[PDB]
Amino acid sequence: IVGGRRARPHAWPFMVSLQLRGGHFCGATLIAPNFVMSAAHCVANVNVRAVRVVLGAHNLSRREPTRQVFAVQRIFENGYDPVNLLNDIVILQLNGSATINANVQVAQLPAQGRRLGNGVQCLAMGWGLLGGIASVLQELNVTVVTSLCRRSNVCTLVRGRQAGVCFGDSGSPLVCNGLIHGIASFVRGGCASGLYPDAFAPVAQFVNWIDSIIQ
Ligand SMILES: *[C@@H]1O[C@H](CO[C@@H]2O[C@@H](C)[C@@H](O)[C@@H](O)[C@@H]2O)[C@@H](O[C@@H]2O[C@H](CO)[C@@H](O)[C@H](O)[C@H]2NC(C)=O)[C@H](O)[C@H]1NC(C)=O
Ligand SMILES: Cc1noc(C)c1-c1cc(C(=O)NCc2ccc(S(C)(=O)=O)cc2)c(=O)n(-c2cccc(Cl)c2)c1C
Ligand SMILES: [Cl-]
Ligand SMILES: [Cl-]
Ligand SMILES: [Cl-]
Repeated sequence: IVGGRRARPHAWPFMVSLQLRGGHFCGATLIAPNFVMSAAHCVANVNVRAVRVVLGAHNLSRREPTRQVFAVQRIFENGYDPVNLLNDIVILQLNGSATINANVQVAQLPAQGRRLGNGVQCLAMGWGLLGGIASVLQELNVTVVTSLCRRSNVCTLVRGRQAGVCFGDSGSPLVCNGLIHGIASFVRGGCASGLYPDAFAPVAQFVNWIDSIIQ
């Protein structure tokens, strides 16, 4: 996240770090005790057997006993298209089930088909590049825009300065009005261009599918 701020510790208890031999590579969102959702591009070409799913994290540089760590048992796909960067969503089934507590909570999702208007105020977040990789979870106020955005995405733009998501924020939730409406998918013009909005997989278009998998 470029131009954001440190989150209060454990402010976003559904926020997940996907890791490979102890190194963050993507965000995800806890959507049931034994499932997270992230971007399909996050696990393209990746050794899924090596992926660790880290719940209840705040500062990745620290040892944090609040953390719970799982392996990925299975992935569920929904028509990811890497050429057009469409349907950029995956569900990762965990090899066990999270202990749900203050620091580890399931996210709330929108209704299937909900579409955000121009002007909706959201929070983006993640441990991605700060302009290297963040140690402390970052959050950022953004505004939904339809200009320079396809109908098949939800896009956001920070007004009046250069700020936005960046590499390693891939897969992270966009929270609007308390609900997870986006999964960070792609940037154009480099991170924080101030020109192209950031694009997210539109979670509300995939809710019936998510529901069918997670119960
Ligand atoms: C910057 O964003 C914060 C947080 O955004 C809200 O909460 C997110 C989780 C998500 O649901 C967003 O869509 C929400 O807009 C805003 O914080 C709110 O601030 C008001 C006072 O302005 C306060 O009444 C609320 O309690 C705050 N909500 C939370 C959860 O902290 C803030 O207003 C945004 N600022 C701007 C200028 O956009
Ligand atoms: C690296 C990498 N490896 O696989 C992919 C996909 C990427 C990739 C490609 C891209 C990418 O290709 N971006 C350029 C781009 C140009 C044009 C269009 S389009 C379909 O609107 O004409 C989409 C994306 C990308 O943005 N990102 C990205 C970077 C920062 C944050 C986030 Cl959430 C994503 C990533 C990670
Ligand atoms: Cl790998
Ligand atoms: Cl709607
Ligand atoms: Cl580009």
